[PDB]
Amino acid sequence: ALKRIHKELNDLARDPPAQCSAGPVGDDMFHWQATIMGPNDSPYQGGVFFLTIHFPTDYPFKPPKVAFTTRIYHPNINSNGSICLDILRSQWSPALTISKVLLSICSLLCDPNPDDPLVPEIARIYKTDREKYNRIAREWTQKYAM
Amino acid sequence: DHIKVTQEQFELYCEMGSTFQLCKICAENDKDVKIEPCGHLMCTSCLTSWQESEGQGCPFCRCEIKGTEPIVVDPFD
Ligand SMILES: [K+]
Ligand SMILES: [Zn+2]
Ligand SMILES: [Zn+2]
Repeated sequence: ALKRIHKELNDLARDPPAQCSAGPVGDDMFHWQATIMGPNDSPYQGGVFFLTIHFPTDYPFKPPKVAFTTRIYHPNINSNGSICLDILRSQWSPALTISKVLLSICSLLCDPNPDDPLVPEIARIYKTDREKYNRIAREWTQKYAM
Repeated sequence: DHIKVTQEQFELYCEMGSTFQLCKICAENDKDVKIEPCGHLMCTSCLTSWQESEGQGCPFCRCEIKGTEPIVVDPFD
């Protein structure tokens, strides 16, 4: 796993993602931190969201574990920061870069998948009153992400 | 079957801080195998580790593997 994690860190230095960064916490190459700027096209706009990334010993044949640190209001992300995203479980492929994972998480912030929710009550609001969902998401961004 | 890195491939990978011939799954071994029909290149132990991990299809696109062709990539230099 080390050689692949090492190339990921180089790849982020060579080609920094837009509005995303990640890198190891201290001396442990298997525990990283990430930051995501709330996409401008979403209710998270203006927010700065922190994440943890844990690489398992069998990475990249198993996905890294990625979770929000920053509290966020979203149908696919629960209060523990767990993220329901297909490429992090059943749709994982070893060739996905950390950069593509982060960009997929940003797309998920722009466009939730409410029919495969982690938080049903939020998904319900997203499917029914979108203006309300947006309102609440902004207030949470403003409260915890700024 | 031998594949020779072109100059433009060499320039591309330099700009990305790597080489064409390096397997991008492990970032350790060079690519020894071509998967069909998709054409994705990787090393054999990565293909093997993928299947050993319960992974499905091609390690890149997860498409059915209809064939595996041994290959050798000759670096540009
Ligand atoms: K390194
Ligand atoms: Zn490999
Ligand atoms: Zn493929």
